[PDB]
Amino acid sequence: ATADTSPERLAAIAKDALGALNDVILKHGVTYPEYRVFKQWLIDVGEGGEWPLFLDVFIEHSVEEVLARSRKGTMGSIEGPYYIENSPELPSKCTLPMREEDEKITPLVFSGQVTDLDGNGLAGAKVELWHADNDGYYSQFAPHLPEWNLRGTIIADEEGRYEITTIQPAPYQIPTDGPTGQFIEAQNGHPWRPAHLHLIVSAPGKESVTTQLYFKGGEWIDSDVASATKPELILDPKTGDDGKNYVTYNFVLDPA
Amino acid sequence: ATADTSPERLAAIAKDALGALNDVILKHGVTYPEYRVFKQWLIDVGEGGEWPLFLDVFIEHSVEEVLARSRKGTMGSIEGPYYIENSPELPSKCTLPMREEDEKITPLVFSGQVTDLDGNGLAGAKVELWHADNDGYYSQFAPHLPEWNLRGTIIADEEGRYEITTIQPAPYQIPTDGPTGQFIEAQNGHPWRPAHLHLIVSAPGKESVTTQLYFKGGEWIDSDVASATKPELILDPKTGDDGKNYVTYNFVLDPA
Ligand SMILES: Cc1cccc(O)c1O
Ligand SMILES: Cc1cccc(O)c1O
Ligand SMILES: [Fe+3]
Ligand SMILES: [Fe+3]
Repeated sequence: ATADTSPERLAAIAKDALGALNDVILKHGVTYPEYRVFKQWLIDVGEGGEWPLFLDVFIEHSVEEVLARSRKGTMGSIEGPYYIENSPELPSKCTLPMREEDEKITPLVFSGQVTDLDGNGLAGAKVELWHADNDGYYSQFAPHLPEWNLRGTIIADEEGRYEITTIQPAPYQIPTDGPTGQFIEAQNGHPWRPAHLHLIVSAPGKESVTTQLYFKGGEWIDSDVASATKPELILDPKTGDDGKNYVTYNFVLDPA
Repeated sequence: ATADTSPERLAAIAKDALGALNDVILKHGVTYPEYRVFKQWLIDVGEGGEWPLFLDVFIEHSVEEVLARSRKGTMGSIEGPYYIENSPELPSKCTLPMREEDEKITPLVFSGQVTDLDGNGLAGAKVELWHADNDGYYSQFAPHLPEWNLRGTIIADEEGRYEITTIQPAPYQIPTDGPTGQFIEAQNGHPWRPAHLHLIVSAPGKESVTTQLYFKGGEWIDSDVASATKPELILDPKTGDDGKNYVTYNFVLDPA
């Protein structure tokens, strides 16, 4: 993991970042025992392997809001800590891999097209999709799930179209028996994310987009702990006589 | 380590602390690769056991500046990460324990009196003193030093007086082959603290004071990496015909 930040730019950032915290401490009269609690918790965050968790929930949304300033395509959202590269490729119309359990849940049928800024369809286009199962678990972040449960790389057809069938995701609770959940518990917050799909959408010559989609009227949609929900990314699926939820969303990519 | 911070107070703090960082990220256009570097470094800080180091150098000075608002006695300073409780008690006039190496260094003779706000001397008074040796090492933070090298608990006499002989401390470099020094290296900073003594001064019925003392004209005194030097805490020892450095400083305690 590298950047090419200059010492001068790190110096300006660190100074107002340290200035920032130091000013909060001064504003609220943080005490020595509060300080000691804060020191222990930071240690616990690392010992709990929760730096990705904590930072993706509480910080990454500002880093996406930066990127969002230079992009004219589909709204992005945070990646979160559960992306895995190289999920198995599937054809343009496919079902995501799932367990027999998973089949008991309302299907979600997700259609659309990857296009450029003018609205031309894109051949070569990929949709990387991943989301939690109805129990709030992600494959590879839970020993009982097949390694690619509800994960996959959809190859859009020559026109950049896809029809991907999955399960309707459910509200997901972040892990809470660790320093991150203890942090939310101690301030009477809640550890919930709205139900959501995660997606990385790509095409030759295009800048990839990392995004999420949520579901209209879904719970926690206006109080996501990760502060990652945007109005533009809320789908409103219609249910068909077959009892499957159906939705169309297209992705629009900026030039790389 | 506990506090009795209310959820509401944690909520107000965390909100402007997160607001703070999130605003820095927005101000400087922090990028995804910068974000990834920052995530790794945080992990490395924990894996390097450097949370006490990092926070005592870059944050604790604001927490002392809070405490400083309610105290009328001697100026405090940060504790730093190297305090050890229960250092062996010594009499009111004593030498701090040291190695044969240590004896090659100019002695420092440190005199004074612990008093209250009105200037009455204090019986029962203790000075806990600790500092680095001429090599920049602290006992118990370096496998080659005796466990109480340059550490001790001086019992002030019935009038609250002490005459403590030690070595003249030297500028201390913080550890730099870790994530904290890498953080300072990457911004073209320097990892130096001015030469200094650490002290906890106590008396029955008094609120203890944690402080540090520095040496007039000493290097890094105006650019301490820990931002912990105060003008009030700079001593100006005089050297005697015996070639020992001599200095008088008294401590004034607030009521507990
Ligand atoms: C942003 C985010 C944070 C934690 C867990 C998740 O599933 C997620 O999407
Ligand atoms: C404040 C501080 C931080 C790091 C090392 C020290 O010796 C010290 O006094
Ligand atoms: Fe998620
Ligand atoms: Fe020190």
